[PDB]
Amino acid sequence: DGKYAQKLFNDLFEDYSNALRPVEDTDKVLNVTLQITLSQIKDMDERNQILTAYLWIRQIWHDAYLTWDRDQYDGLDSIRIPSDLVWRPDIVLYNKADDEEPVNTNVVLRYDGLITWDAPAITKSSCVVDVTYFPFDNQQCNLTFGSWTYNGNQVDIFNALDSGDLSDFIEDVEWEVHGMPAVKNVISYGCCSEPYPDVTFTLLLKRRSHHH
Ligand SMILES: *[C@@H]1O[C@H](CO)[C@@H](O)[C@H](O)[C@H]1NC(C)=O
Ligand SMILES: *[C@@H]1O[C@H](CO)[C@@H](O)[C@H](O)[C@H]1NC(C)=O
Repeated sequence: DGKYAQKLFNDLFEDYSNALRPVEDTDKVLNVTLQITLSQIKDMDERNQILTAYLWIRQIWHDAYLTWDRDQYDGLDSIRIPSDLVWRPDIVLYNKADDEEPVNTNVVLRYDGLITWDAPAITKSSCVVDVTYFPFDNQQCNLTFGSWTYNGNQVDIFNALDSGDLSDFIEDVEWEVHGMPAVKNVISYGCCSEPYPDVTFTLLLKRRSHHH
């Protein structure tokens, strides 16, 4: 009984471009919320001052062109669609230190155009040491995310949460996570430029104690 999911798919995509920002009117902004879930601290390189982190990135937004009437599809109200088929906001890690592989994913598309996209990621980024605050062996590792393609009048980005999600991550032997607070920064240039937003997570690491 996937008959309806196929009908929907064929219907949604008869005339649909994954290159067109999916708003009904071009001067409307499209908002995206971002949540970062830390999965593991793969490597803290103190020689290069580079953090390698494994994350889950969750992006949520509305697509104006991918809606449908549940009644016309035997109640079907959600479908999983390869992510390459839909327009995406092109949110990437701005402060990559890296070179810098792909891994394919699906989005969940709800009948009201709401797209939820969970995708794994590996980030390499530079960190700054601090030995001012206890235990005097710490790292401040910023991760800054933003659209590579769109300015803030086109795509505006927001934190879903006050901080990165640290509920479940593999945990590193040398470094403890002290926090990962999130902020949003919007920069505009000179008197009159378009805005350029990002969200930044500051992962605060402190050297693990092995004493007591
Ligand atoms: C985008 O985000 C803000 C929510 O804080 C809201 O004011 C605005 O209405 C939203 N616009 C659209 C088109 O969703
Ligand atoms: C890290 O990001 C936060 C929030 O944007 C910022 O306040 C802080 O200056 C950044 N740290 C460095 C070393 O750039």
